[PDB]
Amino acid sequence: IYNSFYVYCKGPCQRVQPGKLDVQCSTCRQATLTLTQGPSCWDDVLIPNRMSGECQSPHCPGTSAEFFFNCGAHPTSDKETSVALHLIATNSRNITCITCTDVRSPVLVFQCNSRHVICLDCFHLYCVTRLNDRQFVHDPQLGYSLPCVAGCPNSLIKELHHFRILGEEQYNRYQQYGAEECVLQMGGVLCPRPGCGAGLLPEPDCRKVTCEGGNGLGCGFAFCRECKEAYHEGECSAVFEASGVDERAAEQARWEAKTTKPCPRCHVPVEKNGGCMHMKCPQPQCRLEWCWNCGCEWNRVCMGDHWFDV
Amino acid sequence: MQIFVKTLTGKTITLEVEPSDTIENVKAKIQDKEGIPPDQQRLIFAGKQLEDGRTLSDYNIQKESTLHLVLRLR
Ligand SMILES: [Zn+2]
Ligand SMILES: [Zn+2]
Ligand SMILES: [Zn+2]
Ligand SMILES: [Zn+2]
Ligand SMILES: [Zn+2]
Ligand SMILES: [Zn+2]
Ligand SMILES: [Zn+2]
Ligand SMILES: [Zn+2]
Repeated sequence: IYNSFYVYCKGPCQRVQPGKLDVQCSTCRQATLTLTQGPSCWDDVLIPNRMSGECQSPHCPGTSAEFFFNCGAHPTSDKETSVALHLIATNSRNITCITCTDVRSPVLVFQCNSRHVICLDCFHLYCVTRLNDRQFVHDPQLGYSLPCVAGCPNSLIKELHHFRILGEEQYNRYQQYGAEECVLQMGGVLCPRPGCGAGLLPEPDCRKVTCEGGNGLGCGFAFCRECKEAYHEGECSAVFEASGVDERAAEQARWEAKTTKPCPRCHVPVEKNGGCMHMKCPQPQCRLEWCWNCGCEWNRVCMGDHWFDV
Repeated sequence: MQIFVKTLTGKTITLEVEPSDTIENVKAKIQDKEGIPPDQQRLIFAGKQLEDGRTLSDYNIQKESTLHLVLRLR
């Protein structure tokens, strides 16, 4: 099976799995929207109202396509959607990993200018070590993320669901660490009482902070913002004694570092559109719909598994 | 769908929401459940503070997912 799309299944699977793409009319919300042409890239499926066509349902003037992803490891309730991870790709280009230099699949492709690629095993390691060391980066607009391993500029992962690679317990830890980091960057504080750690955003010019709330919300500890001990009027007395990528590999691990198949019906040759695997024969007397990848007539399987490639 | 709102303590509030629900609406439902006025609430997803005029779907927050609640002390 050729899978173009990876999702996170949150039960039954509870893991990153091959995904199935599907489309519905945005108005009637039925699988009635036939597209003029298939999606060719991730923007086509992720940005609302980007793609258009015709609702086959007659009691509907719908024209706009709504794309959604389901897990590919089992049948799903029609509305049992999973989050797509648009950075993950099948390694159809045989690109080496920036860290381990192996040709693995699937891979993650960073949105740096170089489009550096890392295998999902090395991405996991990156995430775990950086989460354990609290070296994830906080951006006020993007949240708790990681950049390209090469440290390229403007390369923080935007879709934070990619951190689902970490697994359920570690994902929760990531979100916990992210919240704490968000608080601290806002000039807030965490309650220092063991078993609490409540996030508090007090006035910037206040030294006494109370862990406010009832027995449900807060613990009532009043602390000094400076030393993080209980509030006091003196100087702070607490003392804390501090105990305490290769360039060649990076060059090769770039995503952008023959292709003629005859049409099954009319046999006029065609080269790939790059992305869309859904061919509609451009010859006016044929117009056979077929899959580039499989050389077969178009079907729901090719649709779900590899409507487009990267 | 359900979202879980958690304090950094681990205390969990269960809400029934829709993707189209605003963060302000989420705060209203928190007010109703815990009696925290919306003004005193700050909601965070994956390290990002959520804006009141944005929807859950704007942040791609999925069913069963968890928002972190932090308190604004004035
Ligand atoms: Zn699944
Ligand atoms: Zn329709
Ligand atoms: Zn890079
Ligand atoms: Zn690797
Ligand atoms: Zn506390
Ligand atoms: Zn102090
Ligand atoms: Zn043809
Ligand atoms: Zn196919």
